[PDB]
Formats: sequence, C-alpha cells, structure tokens
Amino acid sequence: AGNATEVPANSTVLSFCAFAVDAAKAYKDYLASGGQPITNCVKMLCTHTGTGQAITVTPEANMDQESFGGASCCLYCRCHIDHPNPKGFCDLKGKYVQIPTTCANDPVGFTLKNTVCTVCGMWKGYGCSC
Amino acid sequence: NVTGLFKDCSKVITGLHPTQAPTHLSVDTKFKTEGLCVDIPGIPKDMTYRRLISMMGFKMNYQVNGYPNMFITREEAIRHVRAWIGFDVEGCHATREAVGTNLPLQLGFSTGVNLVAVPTGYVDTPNNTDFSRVSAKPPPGDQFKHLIPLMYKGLPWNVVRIKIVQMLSDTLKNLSDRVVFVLWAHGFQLTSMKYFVKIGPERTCCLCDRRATCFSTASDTYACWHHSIGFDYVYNPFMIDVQQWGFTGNLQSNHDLYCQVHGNAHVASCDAIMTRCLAVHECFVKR
Ligand SMILES: [Cl-]
Ligand SMILES: [Zn+2]
Ligand SMILES: [Zn+2]
Ligand SMILES: [Zn+2]
Ligand SMILES: [Zn+2]
Repeated sequence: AGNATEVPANSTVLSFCAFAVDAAKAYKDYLASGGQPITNCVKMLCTHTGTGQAITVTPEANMDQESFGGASCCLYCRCHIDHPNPKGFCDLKGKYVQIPTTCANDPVGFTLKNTVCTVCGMWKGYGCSC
Repeated sequence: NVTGLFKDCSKVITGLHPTQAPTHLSVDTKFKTEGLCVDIPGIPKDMTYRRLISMMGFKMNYQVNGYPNMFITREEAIRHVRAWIGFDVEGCHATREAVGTNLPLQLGFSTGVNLVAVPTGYVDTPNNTDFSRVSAKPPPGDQFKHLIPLMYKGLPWNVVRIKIVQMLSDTLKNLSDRVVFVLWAHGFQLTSMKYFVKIGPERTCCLCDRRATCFSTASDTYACWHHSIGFDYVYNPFMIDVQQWGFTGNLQSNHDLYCQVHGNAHVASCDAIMTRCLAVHECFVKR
C-alpha cells in the first residue's frame, strides 16, 4: 500500500543525509567524494522568457536557466528532516526556483551552496548585480 | 524503477502541486506533460495536507571521505566484542489516516531492557516535516494481539531516546569507546535508528579526550559515554547484521543450535539477547 515518491538512484544520498547531524555539510561532502547529485527533481516545461529571478510564484527561467518546483530542490524537503528556519518554514517550498543551466545537473546542491539577494531577487554570483 | 524509501502512505488520491512535491514522481498527473511538469495558474498549492512518509528502506552503503563506516566488518566487530549490544525492534503498522509503513513500538537490547514508544512517524505538511504521533494497529495475526496494550503504554520519542543514550552509556562506559549494535536482519532496525541516531565525522567529547558517542540537540555538543547525561542522540554507532553470515533459517533456530539457556520469550529484548549470543558463538567457537 502507498505511493512511491523516490527512485533507487537516490537511496544512498538521501539515507546518508537523513541521518546526518549536519545534513548540508553531509550533502556537500557526499558530492565531493564523487556521489551522484540528487535526481527526480520537479523540472518545469516553461517558455524561458522569464525575469530570471531566483525564487518566484511562477516559473521564471530565462534562456540561461531551468525552472524547478521549489520543494524538489530543497535538501531538507527531500530528506524529510528539520529545516534551518526555527519556525519550520522552507525558503523554496510553494515556489519555483530558477537554476543556472550550467548547474541544473544538481539543483539541490546549487540552492544549498548559493544565496538569493533579497534586494534584487537574483542569485548572488548568478544574476545579482548590486 | 522505484523504492519504498519515503513512500507516501497517505490515502489521498490526488498528487502534489509542482511547488510542494518533493519529487517528480509525487507530482499530480494533471501537471505532467512531455516528461516534464507545467505550472497551471488557478490550480494553487494545497494548504492542509498531512502525508505520512515511510522511513523503510534506508541504504547505508556510502563512502564519504572523513566519515566512518556504520556497518563494520566481522573482523572489526570481533576486535570490539566488548562493545556489542544486541538490538531488535517490534513494530506496529500505520492505520486510518495512513497505511503502508511500520513504526517502532518496542525496542529491545541485550541488556534485557525493553522500551515502548508512542507510535510516531514523519508526516509531510505544506511546511516542515512533522514528527508526530500517528494512528497504529498491531501486525495482523493472533500472535501479535498481545502488542495491542503496548500501543497505549508508550513513552514519547524524546524520552525514549534519552533513555537509550543513558542505558548505553551506563552499560558501555567502562567497556568500550563505542557501541556495536549486533542485528538479525537490518531493515527495520535501521528504520528505528533514524529515531535516535545521528552521524557525521568522528568527533571528540566536549569534556575529555575520548571519541564522541553521543550528541545533544539542545546544546549542539558531543560527549563520550562518561559525559553524556541529558544527551538525546547516539552519535556514530557501529553495527553488523549477523543474518548475513551465511545462516539459513530464522534467528531462534540458529541460536538454539549453540545455546539452551535463552528460551524464546517472544519479545524484542529476547531477540536482541539471542542475536548477540549467536554472534558470540559464531565468531569465537573454534572449529
Ligand atoms: Cl572510527
Ligand atoms: Zn524545504
Ligand atoms: Zn542583488
Ligand atoms: Zn568525555
Ligand atoms: Zn543464547
């Protein structure tokens, strides 16, 4: 009974991060040791005529980005573990997230490793010009 | 194709909105086209769901530089025989609002200790995964109906895990610098360890030079077995699955080939005692 959410290619990485004290460091270290990035993310069919903003209520990829469902790019959502926000809110769940196409092979790692500029709404280093 | 790890055990017939779905598989079919997902303005996210997520199916087969083994070789286990603690868990089954996964009910150790936990699961919501009590039933069968009263005599997991850490610390502080959980099969034992184990790089005690065996979520500190009062998590335990050593047949039948002083009392601690007992015989009896 029940409905699978996951594929076996993700079992090891999700198990490792689901037990880690520091899940973010564990994922980063897993990748650094040659682990495969988390797959089975919610990739969006979109126009690629979007604003390029990082986190949006509709897909907003431009021609240099892919758009994904937000929860599916969040390590804490993927492992069903506690979020860093003490109120238990996710930065991504309930929104779409834009990932540079060069990094779209690992959206979870990209969002883990990078920061959105709250002033201009673009990723620092990938769009923020402040 | 798929795994049962993080299987959605809810009885909801629709899937998730693309912004809330953890995975492509879990997105509702209305949004799927051309192997991708689309956003549909006017079909918004859902703000009231509670979806039980199965923790059955962990796979601890990684190699990450700077992180130790969890499962250890027989030779390493033998070296650390003073650290052996048999561990077994009796489960109950999700029911009513969810169906299709098993929750830890009675945790037993070769110290003879049994601890009963409130049936508790990981519930996905529109926000943080909620660790919470869930409806449960005994496994089907007349031989399980004695578990029914235990489903109303359990302790909350925050208490259970403090008691596990205290039990292991009192048992092991003058025996070993670590714990080796000795298991018969490992899937549900590993599921249960999700509730009370954390892992990471090897650490040292905050109060002495010994390696850390325990972690405290309240203080984000690490302790050895001597300094762990109040700590709630077992940190970097080791473990080994005795069933994988070539046996055919079940635990009791193999245990009883060597030993006549552990009659089967049909309870988790007794399974844990027989598991460590069988392990000692198999590893050390000279043939
Ligand atoms: Cl070690
Ligand atoms: Zn999240
Ligand atoms: Zn900016
Ligand atoms: Zn210490
Ligand atoms: Zn025995």
